Amino acid sequence: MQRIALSDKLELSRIVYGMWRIGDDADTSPAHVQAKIEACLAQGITTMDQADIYGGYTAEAILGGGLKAAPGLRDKIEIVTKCGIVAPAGRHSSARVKHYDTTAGHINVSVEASLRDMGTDHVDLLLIHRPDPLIDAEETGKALDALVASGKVKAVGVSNFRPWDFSLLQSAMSNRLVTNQIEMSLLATDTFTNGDLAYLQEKRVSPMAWSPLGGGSLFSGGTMAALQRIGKEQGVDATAVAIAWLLRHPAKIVPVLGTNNLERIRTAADALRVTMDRQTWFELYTLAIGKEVALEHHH
Amino acid sequence: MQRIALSDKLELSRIVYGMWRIGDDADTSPAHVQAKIEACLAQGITTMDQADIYGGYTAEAILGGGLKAAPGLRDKIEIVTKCGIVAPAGRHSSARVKHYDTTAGHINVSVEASLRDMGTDHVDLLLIHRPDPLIDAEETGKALDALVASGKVKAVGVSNFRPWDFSLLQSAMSNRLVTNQIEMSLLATDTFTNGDLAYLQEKRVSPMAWSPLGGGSLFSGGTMAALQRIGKEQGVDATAVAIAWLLRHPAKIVPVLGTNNLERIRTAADALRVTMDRQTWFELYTLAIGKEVALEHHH
Amino acid sequence: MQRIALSDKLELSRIVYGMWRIGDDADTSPAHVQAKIEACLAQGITTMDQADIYGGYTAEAILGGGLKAAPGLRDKIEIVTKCGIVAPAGRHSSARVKHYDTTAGHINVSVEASLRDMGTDHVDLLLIHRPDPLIDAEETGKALDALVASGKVKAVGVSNFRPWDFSLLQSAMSNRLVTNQIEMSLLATDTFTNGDLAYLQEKRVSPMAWSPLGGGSLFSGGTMAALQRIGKEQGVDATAVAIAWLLRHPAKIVPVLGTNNLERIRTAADALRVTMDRQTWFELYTLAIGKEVALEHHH
Repeated sequence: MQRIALSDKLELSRIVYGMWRIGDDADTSPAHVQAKIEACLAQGITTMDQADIYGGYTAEAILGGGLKAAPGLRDKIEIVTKCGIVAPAGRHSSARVKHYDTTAGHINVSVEASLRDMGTDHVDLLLIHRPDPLIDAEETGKALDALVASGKVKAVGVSNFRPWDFSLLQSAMSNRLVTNQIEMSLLATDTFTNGDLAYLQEKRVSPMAWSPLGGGSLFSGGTMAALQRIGKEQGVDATAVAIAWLLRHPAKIVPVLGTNNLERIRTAADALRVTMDRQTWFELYTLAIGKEVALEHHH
Repeated sequence: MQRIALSDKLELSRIVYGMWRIGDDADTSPAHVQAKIEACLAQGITTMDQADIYGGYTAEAILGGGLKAAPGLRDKIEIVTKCGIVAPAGRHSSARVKHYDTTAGHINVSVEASLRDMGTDHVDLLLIHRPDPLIDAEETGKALDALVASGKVKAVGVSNFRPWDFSLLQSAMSNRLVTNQIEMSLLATDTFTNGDLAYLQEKRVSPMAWSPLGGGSLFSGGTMAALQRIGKEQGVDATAVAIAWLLRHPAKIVPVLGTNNLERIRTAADALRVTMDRQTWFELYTLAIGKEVALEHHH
Repeated sequence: MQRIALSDKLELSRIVYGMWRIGDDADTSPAHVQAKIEACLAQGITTMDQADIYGGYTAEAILGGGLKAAPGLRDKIEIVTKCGIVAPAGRHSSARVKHYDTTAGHINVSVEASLRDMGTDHVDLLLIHRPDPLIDAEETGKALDALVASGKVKAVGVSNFRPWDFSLLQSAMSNRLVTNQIEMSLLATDTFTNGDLAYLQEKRVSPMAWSPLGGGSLFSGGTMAALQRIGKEQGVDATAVAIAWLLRHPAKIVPVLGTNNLERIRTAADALRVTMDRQTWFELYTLAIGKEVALEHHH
């Protein structure tokens, strides 16, 4: 599969496999985890997306069971992980309330646990998982810079940051943030006009798109009819067209697909087969927003 | 009429004549087009505002009929035109959907058609007509820079851009964008407090105000009574006061007036006769917003 | 009381005494004004917050009655004052409408009146009281710079500015704006996520928080029960906990407390006795917003 360079130091697969449901599968054995990773690799999807909090702080260890039992498998993938969200589950069950923690001490503890749980000495990309209204940017930026200098983390980014959050944390760091993982799909189009995507495009930062299929709501009329029509014109399913709509954007959006289904992994690359011309991009955008683009103001 | 320098390379009349309705007139003859331009020139209004899309891609050619039959008339005016909006009309009737196109190829084709249609070798100002959610800023900025270097376009700006759109496109260009054509009037006051006008004021960019009379809704109670009162105090009509309210702002707003009526052209300059002191500016602003300005927070 | 350096030139008390109600007290005698200032000084609160408009342009003169009758008292305090709001009261009663005035002439007249009314040759901090939709930033910034160079004003800031207002005025000034006085409390939490506080945090500018108790609405269920519980755990009242919630933020927020009650002045410093850990900060923030913080987007 085509590669995307987020920076001179980090290259992903153009589509990323989200592992947030890996702990929900009835099968969490090393063998089934390896099978899922091997199905991705068969399609050239090498990038796995994790977070400390997934599975109530167990999804990384479940991935680790796979990796620790298959020597050589970690060298074939990039691992994205995240920290900053503290819910009273698993190892954080002492917690009195759901909160964010962007402190140097917490980031280091979470990274040490990610490395322990997945059986590796480095993660390819670490994201601050949510913007913290209590962030000390100086402290957080120093911790993130030291994690890169150490080699434990190849690159750093953020998730769900607004442009002003991104700007504040980048002002406190020597290393450049290489991504912002944000909701983007035909059902979530605000970032295209509200400044979120423009900011990233001006900074030459690729976003990672979460819920790129619209979070299950798109498949459950006019939008779906057009996705199915284009798919049938190009020999792919409506799912591939909804991902290709993201891939078409010149901001170089990196979709994160989160299925436990080996047959949807088998077809995930079909999005790269879609030719999405400018007019088709607008047809889908207009059906999704439910109204025509603004025409001449003088009318 | 008083001149306004948008830059060292482009100077307009302080009021601009919008030609978006020129094709709606029952009379589209060269003679009637010349009459309208000559009525503007009689009031010192030298700047004409066009767009490729006006008249379903025919308004420029209708202006051209006037200019081509009156040698010397083009040298007396500045021409603003715009591109980026593609509706299925006239030469774009093959189009499947209403969309934006900011590609180098489309901008060049639209500019070549503007020059052909108006019978000139240059336009004074070219605007991207709407912010394109699919913009490639690098590509668009290269096309706009080459159009300036070529002499085909004296200066470039945008229309309906948010500050983040303006910032993204300017980051990709060597030439400075000299304006943003946005809605501003007593019925459209959001830009005064929402950051749109502050951004332009910090960049020392004059906006062009579209629908400066409120788009026909202002004339169709308290606001109109005050405009009529001030006009009767200063020997002008309520229309001149509504334009002078824009002219008073220190951001150096350039109103675009869009009438086919020779008698409203004859009086358009009366706005420059209005003395609009700070208190009068606030009286009108407060009547328009329908509530007092925020006073001391401690109360 | 702990000091806060807004800059190399200006240091306040970490809590500020707002004098906006000083004219509402039945007692406005010099003796009662001195008593209030002496109650603050007894708690290490040295910073007094004024504005030209307070008391309909009489509150400064009422403070002055106190200061002029107590030689040496002005040297013990810092004075913050503000201008820019013109209401038809007192010396501005000729005014036809409520408006803003950020002109050099008005700022100078207001500062000269603040110095005359309080009987001093300098103010520690001058704020533009409200963002003016008619601001000429070049003119206002020149007036503010000259006021600092003159020694009449030790430092300048703003009040109720949005980030774009702050950015515009700072672009026109040589001196750095040292604060933005904005609404911040458990009932006013928008600035924590909407970019207002992030902007100030990136610029290393401390905000001053007005209505830090929520403007009387907080004391008049779940939020109050938690403030009372934490206070009873730490030997202080719920008021001290609501102020400590602001003091905990790493942006170094400076609360402005506006009581005429000598017994609430006597206890105002109790906020500095509160230990507010990250989880407690989130518990209060969550009770105030009325919903959990956003958890993992993948769920």
